[PDB]
Amino acid sequence: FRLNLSVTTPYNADFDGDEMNLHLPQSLETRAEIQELAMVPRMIVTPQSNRPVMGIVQDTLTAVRKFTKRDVFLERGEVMNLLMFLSTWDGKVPQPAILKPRPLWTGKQIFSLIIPGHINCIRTHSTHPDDEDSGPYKHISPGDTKVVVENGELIMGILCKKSLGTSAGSLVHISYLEMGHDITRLFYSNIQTVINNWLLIEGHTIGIGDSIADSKTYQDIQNTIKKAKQDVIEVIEKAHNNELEPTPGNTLRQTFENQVNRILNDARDKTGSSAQKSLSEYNNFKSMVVSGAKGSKINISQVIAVVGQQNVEGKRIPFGFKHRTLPHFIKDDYGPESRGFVENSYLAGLTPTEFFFHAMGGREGLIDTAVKTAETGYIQRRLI
Amino acid sequence: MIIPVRCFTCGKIVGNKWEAYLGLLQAEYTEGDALDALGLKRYCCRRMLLAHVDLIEKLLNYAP
Amino acid sequence: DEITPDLWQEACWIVISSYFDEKGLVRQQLDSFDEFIQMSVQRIVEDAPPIDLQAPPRYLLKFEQIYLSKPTHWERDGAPSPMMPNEARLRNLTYSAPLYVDITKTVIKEGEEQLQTQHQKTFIGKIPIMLRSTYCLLNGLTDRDLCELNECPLDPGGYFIINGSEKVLIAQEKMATNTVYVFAKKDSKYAYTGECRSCLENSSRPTSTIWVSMLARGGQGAKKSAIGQRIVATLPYIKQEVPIIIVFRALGFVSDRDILEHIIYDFEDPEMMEMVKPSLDEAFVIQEQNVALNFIGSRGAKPGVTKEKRIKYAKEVLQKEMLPHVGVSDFCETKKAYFLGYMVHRLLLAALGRRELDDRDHYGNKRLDLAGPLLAFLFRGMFKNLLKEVRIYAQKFIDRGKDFNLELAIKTRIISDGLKYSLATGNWGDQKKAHQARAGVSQVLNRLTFASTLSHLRRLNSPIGRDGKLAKPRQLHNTLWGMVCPAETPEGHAVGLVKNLALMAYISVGSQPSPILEFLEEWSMENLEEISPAAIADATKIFVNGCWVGIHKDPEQLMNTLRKLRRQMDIIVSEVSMIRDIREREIRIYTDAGRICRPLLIVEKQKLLLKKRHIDQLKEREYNNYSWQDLVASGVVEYIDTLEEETVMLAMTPDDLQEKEVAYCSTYTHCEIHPSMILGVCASIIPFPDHNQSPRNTYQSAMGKQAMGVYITNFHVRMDTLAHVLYYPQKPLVTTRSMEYLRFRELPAGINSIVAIASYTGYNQEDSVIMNRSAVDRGFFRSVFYRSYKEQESKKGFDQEEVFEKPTRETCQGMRHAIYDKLDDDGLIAPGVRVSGDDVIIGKTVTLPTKRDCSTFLRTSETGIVDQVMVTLNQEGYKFCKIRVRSVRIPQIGDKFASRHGQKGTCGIQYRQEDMPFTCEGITPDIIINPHAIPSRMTIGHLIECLQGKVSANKGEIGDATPFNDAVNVQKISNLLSDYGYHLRGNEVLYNGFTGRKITSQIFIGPTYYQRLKHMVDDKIHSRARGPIQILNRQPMEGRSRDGGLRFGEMERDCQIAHGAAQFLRERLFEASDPYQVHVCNLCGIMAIANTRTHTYECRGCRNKTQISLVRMPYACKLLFQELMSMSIAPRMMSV
Amino acid sequence: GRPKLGGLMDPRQGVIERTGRCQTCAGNMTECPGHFGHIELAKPVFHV
Amino acid sequence: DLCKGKNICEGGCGRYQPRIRRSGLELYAEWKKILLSPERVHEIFKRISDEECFVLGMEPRYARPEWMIVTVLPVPPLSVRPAVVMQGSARNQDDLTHKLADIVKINNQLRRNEQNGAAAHVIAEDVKLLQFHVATMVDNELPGLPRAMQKSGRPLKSLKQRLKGKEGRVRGNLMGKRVDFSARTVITPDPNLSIDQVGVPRSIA
Amino acid sequence: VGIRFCQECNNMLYPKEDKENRILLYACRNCDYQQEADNSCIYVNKITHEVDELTQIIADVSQDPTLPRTEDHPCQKCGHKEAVFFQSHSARAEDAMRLYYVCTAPHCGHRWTE
Amino acid sequence: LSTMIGKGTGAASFDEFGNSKYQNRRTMSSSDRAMMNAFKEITTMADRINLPRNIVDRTNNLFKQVYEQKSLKGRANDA
Ligand SMILES: [Mg+2]
Ligand SMILES: [Zn+2]
Ligand SMILES: [Zn+2]
Ligand SMILES: [Zn+2]
Ligand SMILES: [Zn+2]
Ligand SMILES: [Zn+2]
Repeated sequence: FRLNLSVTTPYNADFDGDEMNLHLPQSLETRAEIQELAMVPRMIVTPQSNRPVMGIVQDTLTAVRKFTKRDVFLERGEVMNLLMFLSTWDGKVPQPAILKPRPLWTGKQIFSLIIPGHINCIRTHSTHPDDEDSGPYKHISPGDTKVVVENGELIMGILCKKSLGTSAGSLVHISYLEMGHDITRLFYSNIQTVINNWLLIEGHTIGIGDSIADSKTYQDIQNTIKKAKQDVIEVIEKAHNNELEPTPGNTLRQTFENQVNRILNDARDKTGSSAQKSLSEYNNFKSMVVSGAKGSKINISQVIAVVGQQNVEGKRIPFGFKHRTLPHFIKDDYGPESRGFVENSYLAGLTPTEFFFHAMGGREGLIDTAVKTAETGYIQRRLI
Repeated sequence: MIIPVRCFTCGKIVGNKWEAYLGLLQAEYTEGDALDALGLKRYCCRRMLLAHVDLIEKLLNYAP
Repeated sequence: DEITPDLWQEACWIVISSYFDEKGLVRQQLDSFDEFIQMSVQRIVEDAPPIDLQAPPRYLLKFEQIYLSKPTHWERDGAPSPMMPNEARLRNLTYSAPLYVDITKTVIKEGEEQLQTQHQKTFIGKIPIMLRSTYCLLNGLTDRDLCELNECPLDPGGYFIINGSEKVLIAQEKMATNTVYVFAKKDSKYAYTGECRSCLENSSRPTSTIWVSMLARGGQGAKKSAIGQRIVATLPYIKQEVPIIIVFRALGFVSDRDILEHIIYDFEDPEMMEMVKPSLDEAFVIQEQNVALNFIGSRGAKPGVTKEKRIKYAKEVLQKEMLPHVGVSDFCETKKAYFLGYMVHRLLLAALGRRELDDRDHYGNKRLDLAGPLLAFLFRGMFKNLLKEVRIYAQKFIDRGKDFNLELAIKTRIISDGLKYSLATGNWGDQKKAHQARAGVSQVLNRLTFASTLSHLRRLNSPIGRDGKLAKPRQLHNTLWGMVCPAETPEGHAVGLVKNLALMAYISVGSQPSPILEFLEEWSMENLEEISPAAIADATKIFVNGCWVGIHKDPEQLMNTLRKLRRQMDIIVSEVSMIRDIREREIRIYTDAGRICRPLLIVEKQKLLLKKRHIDQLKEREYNNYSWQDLVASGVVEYIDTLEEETVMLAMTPDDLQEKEVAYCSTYTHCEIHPSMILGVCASIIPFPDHNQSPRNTYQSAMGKQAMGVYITNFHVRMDTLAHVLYYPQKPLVTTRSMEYLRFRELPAGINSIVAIASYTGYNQEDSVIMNRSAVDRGFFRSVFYRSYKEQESKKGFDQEEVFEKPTRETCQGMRHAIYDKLDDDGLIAPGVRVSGDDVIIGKTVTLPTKRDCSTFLRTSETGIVDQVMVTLNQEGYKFCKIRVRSVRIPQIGDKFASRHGQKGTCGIQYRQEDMPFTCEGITPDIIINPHAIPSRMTIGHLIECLQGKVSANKGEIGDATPFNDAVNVQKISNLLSDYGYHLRGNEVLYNGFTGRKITSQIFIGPTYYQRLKHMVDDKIHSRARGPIQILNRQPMEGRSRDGGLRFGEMERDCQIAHGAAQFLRERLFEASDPYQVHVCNLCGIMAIANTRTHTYECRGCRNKTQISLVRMPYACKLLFQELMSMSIAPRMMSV
Repeated sequence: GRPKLGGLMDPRQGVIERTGRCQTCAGNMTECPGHFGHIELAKPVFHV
Repeated sequence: DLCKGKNICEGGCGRYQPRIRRSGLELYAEWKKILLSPERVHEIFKRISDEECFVLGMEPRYARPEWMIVTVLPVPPLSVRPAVVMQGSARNQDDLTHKLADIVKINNQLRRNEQNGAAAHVIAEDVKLLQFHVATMVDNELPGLPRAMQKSGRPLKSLKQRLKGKEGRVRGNLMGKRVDFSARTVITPDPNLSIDQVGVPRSIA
Repeated sequence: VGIRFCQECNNMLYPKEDKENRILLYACRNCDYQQEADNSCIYVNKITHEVDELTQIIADVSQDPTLPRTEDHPCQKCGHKEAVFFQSHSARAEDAMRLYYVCTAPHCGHRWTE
Repeated sequence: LSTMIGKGTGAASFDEFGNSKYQNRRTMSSSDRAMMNAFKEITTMADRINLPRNIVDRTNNLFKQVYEQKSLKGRANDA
């Protein structure tokens, strides 16, 4: 069974072996019911959260972000290829944004043809700075992070999950509220076909090069971790010397864990941000995160900076042995390494203790997934 | 099982190079040198012989 | 001299190589079975009481010695012959060895004359034999000899062949016996509960559990609150809890000082004394041993008619049913008082907070029941039955005054069928008592992959039921390090419950504690019966297998002596655990089976006892006789169980942790041989597994079990129900050190693929894959699907029989629209004949009481060629035919493919070579995966393997992806790649195949090992359009193989209600499933009798036939109303 | 070897065999809805 | 709730009302203590007036208290308990058919004992078995009672077991069921289809 | 606070007063034996129960290889530099992070808290 | 065809003094009971000399005919 990529989200479907069922209505009366009530275009906006249930995902979302960048220019031949994949195209080639020295169409120009009707939408790109709205360039965005669709044309802004995903106020949401299901149906198909074929030119990959960082970034990450180790050691000395005053409402043990977890959480955040800054505009990890197609800033930090603290039942790795987590540690070892803080990134690789503690943390997610499927299923049935 | 006739990637013939490859290794050649001696320059073809497992030799041990 | 860090990596893998050269990978299976045959079977026969007959002449029978011959098969003519395992598989025989016993028969005739006759080697049944065990025919056969027998030398054995089915006993995980465990139940009425599961030595009559519990303080009262919490004991065979002090009185300790001396070893401690005061007051009424015994007897299993019977019964329970492991004799009351006091003492420490509560998830507190202990448990029951019927048979003859024939008294079916049935079905115990029988112990061995086969032989089953849900048993406990793979575990209901042994983990087979006890007595250990209770406080208790043997005043010297003996293998065998709890002043020694242990390098004075001389001797492992066992004899490596690991200070590596550095630990006792040994068989094939997110490692361990390859070298001789063989398996370009011991090179399950991580045409999105059509045209991931059909013709009944023949449409009653032309005259299709769906491969006709058709129809989807047609006699002597159909599976759209990092995906499209993107060299990727699969999954090991694979292919060297290896870094791999004229990060400039234009972004491309998974779309595609219906519900059948319909369940129904599609909902649930019509009486809503032929409708009960209404309802609704009517309910359908 | 009246497979109750007919209603396996027999208990019993 | 407080009959025959106690399938009336036979309960219920039955929340025309006592046992049609053919022409009877054999045998044995005038204790033991077989014909999961096995250790599936649960008659065959004209196979991407299109194999079509 | 058993039948002795003498006495239930009471305190209940953990520590813990050893806390008795430190890890304390030191010198099981 | 009562679980299953009130009773016919015992004897003999199950099945059929024909009713079933 072959499916459009957009309907994968409403179905919660993937293509790693998922099987879907087909039911063929056997009469006109039931055939008309499905046609007039249950067709995918009529299902675009869900009443659960008064927003679209399917959007632009994976390649098209990652590519449309690249496509709508300010500096994307298309030659005459490239543009004519894309218009072949625009079913709603009127057949009129728009005047290029640049006429001399060479005729060049921008990506926004071609996307404007995809946008149906004359809808008007205002969105912000994921990387839109907060202080730009208060600055002197509110309506002329230096970063192209302000999305304005006016009269059905994308006049500025980079499109991403925020303006094309399954969120209220999305450009896809406006198309449904304004143009209806049939025109919105063509909107989704036209975005995919046009930008999928442009991605054949621009391309998109992910490799080792996107997991590396500058030696300066590695030193900053190493220094941040080294400082975090000393900070946890200092707190341990205070607790050992009875110099730690319990925070009101918490026991001494709870106070110590809060301080240690706060130190290591901040170190993970500081190392993560340090890794993110080092990433270039060409970085493919960042490309799929800014577009919202896949991954998050935490994934990037884990791959580059540090995996971080491994937790079991919301606590650091417990003393499964007698007062120690593993036979490789001394007893009463409350340092970050003993209790499951992974100071390495995935690229660097985990040490044997980190690998095992990381396996302990991963097992919790697997147990939850098995539990969540049945625990929530019973709730759904009883509610119905 | 047996040395594929062609390289899977480019279609170069590699099924006439397994015995020669084994002989070169018998002659103290390193695997990289033996592959170079056989003319397998693309790493797709080097993959074919460098990673081949000749199980047909084991199967010939069983009587028909 | 000493191993320098520059040579440690080679040195440590020489050690690991020698371990596997000796032990293999199914050693736990084979060693456990060998112990059961060599020792347990003989012990069970020796332990059996002599059979005494008296009804006058007196007959005695004693079973002296056990003999076992080679696995033998008897032809229908009665000629014995050795049974080869391959013959057992083909002819569906059970691989069993005849069992013989020497029986001595002495008769006393009251004439002062004794006649003694011995029946040497009396046949008493057949024992299934584990393959490649000491008693298997393949034992001691060279690899050349195995091939001559059509046996794969790489086949590890460790499984049984029952009715031709390869059966593997899964290690059953259970809480350790004879050990006192204190647990706290939040909800229960007891604040704390100290249990002990006591079992006899050699695992006699099953374990007897005793609970010592402290009542919770929840109860509010002036008397209850003032006294505190009282301790009660839950003895076996007693309905109600018995106060603890009463049990001590029944043992023979009346005075409070005497009882407290067994519970409290230091009266100077007042806190513990106050804890037992409420218990003393509870039993103040009982002040005599006989009164206490009567009190316990009053609650006995059966009511006591008189006091004398009650006292006798109570003494019986305490003597043997209570703490049997402590003692089962009449003089063991003092020993049981001390142990029972220790249980109370342990409970007090838990209540006082002085000792931490025991952890059920700790594997020190766990035992794994392997084939031996499993088989021994069955054999004890069967042998008792054998003697029970021997007594019953001999009683009848001796009663009549005639002597009895000993051979005719023995029923050989008892042991032969009892052993066979338990292994055949997996229901553990008795067929009659299947209600309490443990299920899933025996499983058909998985032959999907050689790795899957190895994994199934090292599987561990948790005691917790799969249906039950509880996170804690499913969690990855700290104590699984080095013992259980932290990654290999199934996904779903069995997460964390089914486990796999770590690579070097070993399960103790068990040994007698007699040599240890004798040495302890010789050493300065004071016996428990000779000391005064006051001396226990300062001394350390000595426990051997959970039995408190005595006390010692110099624990440090004793432990050093014990450790020295075990390292020298003088009196203590290697698998014996010696644990000293310094804080608790206890030394625990364990010798029983089921303890998980792993070999560790011994460290003395921050120095490995392993030196360069050991490595040099191992390097010449052959022609030198130096092996792994010499390392254990030399005392440089010793086995450590989970309990002993708590007391071990262990160094991950010698190169770093032993060396002088910032002072962290200057007292190291042991060292890992290599940290990569924490992984099991399936996780050991993951390259760079320490660069992946942990769930990805778990997913690959599952996927690797489903990867096609060559599951076994002799697959051609085998006729398995399903078998997948890859045309061109390759060994991975990027391998792990551990893979050398999994025989993965010899039986690979994948191909090295040029993989580009690119967004090409949108056909690889959402975990989908683009495959190169041209590469597939060249045999890339081509595989064979072998399916075997077995049919047996059996004659059973007065005139009913089944035969192989071509059923003529006129002669035979039953018939189908299939094709019967392919069948030969003998009713069997011939090899080399193309067969499609709805084709008959076996022509079977059963005589009608003319003859019905039971012919075997080829699977509808299947379209192959008959490969082999084997005909023989099965175990029952009936003519037996197996037909293998061969179908070649070319990778299609929808076939699953995975890397070794949890990145599975179906093929979304196949492009030809010209359509694929190419490098400047003309290289096109065999596979294109979406970049979006990497970021969220964080399978960085996939990217490193691709980079390392590129270097390996260019350099000509198989890359090393062993997890915790500082010698390999991404920067190092990148620098190597630069030397071959490639971008150091594995990117290449690719050209669009459709246009030839350079792609703006450079594509990460390189060799990656992928594996074709068993799941092929053509085996899953299923369509239903008015098929057959089932008899009970008259609804579409179930299953793809039965042309069943898809279920339109409650969730699908709830969904259509929200849609408001009432008519479509009616179609699915009424029109498309089971449309039915009934006639209902109008006066009463009951279904009326309708005769459409006569057009007469009557309602028997209303005496009316004019007003009957036709009602259209689902057949299942009719069945419901009729079923409700069977319960006297009257569902009356009213049309008004 | 044939169904007997008053037995457990009374032919008046159903046609569960494909090649059969119901005595009560002269219907086949599909046509016949099945018919209820009864057992007259010697002494009354409680309905659980 | 109101009648439980009362302990004397008031009406006529001012008498002490026993405290009814149930031990498994048997009712005991304690005042001393006697075994409350089903026929005794039948006689008591037969004499309850229709108006009194209405007060007890029982419509007399649709449910009389005495009908709750099993006097005549309904025998399900064959279609309710069909024999399944497997491994030759050897019918395997349904669990209900197997249970009906026990009921028919015990009541036949019970009838002969009454006609033969057997001892009262012999008949009482027979009545106990008849109560058990009848009870486990409807519900074989009786709490604290032995299960009815299938001569092989597998408990019989009674009528109650057939209707309850996810795989029961109601949820498994009425609220949801298997349907014709349905297809299942693996799903793969197709960016060249519309969001409202599905690519279908020719074999399914 | 102390516990006594009668010298006659070695059973638990419980407190009792005599009105004639108005002096605390310990009397055995099943024995009729009586004894003069010298403690005068029937029992003491320690809600805080700040029991000195040093008493609970065993000097043998210095032989544990898994306990950390520090040379910066010399033994106060013998002056040995090396000492082994650990936490109480005892329930009912409601708070425990302080270290308890034990001298590693053999025959000197000195224990202290910093 | 018949069903065997299982083992009691709760206190309601057991009589006033231990023994279970619901006990299995033998409804097996004398002819079937004797025939069942003969088949058990036939299998016991066959296992002694390792006869295949097909010969046992033929023997069981032979015994049923002889047992039903009743010409050997005077002879012992084992013979
Ligand atoms: Mg999926
Ligand atoms: Zn090539
Ligand atoms: Zn009616
Ligand atoms: Zn009918
Ligand atoms: Zn006394
Ligand atoms: Zn000191």
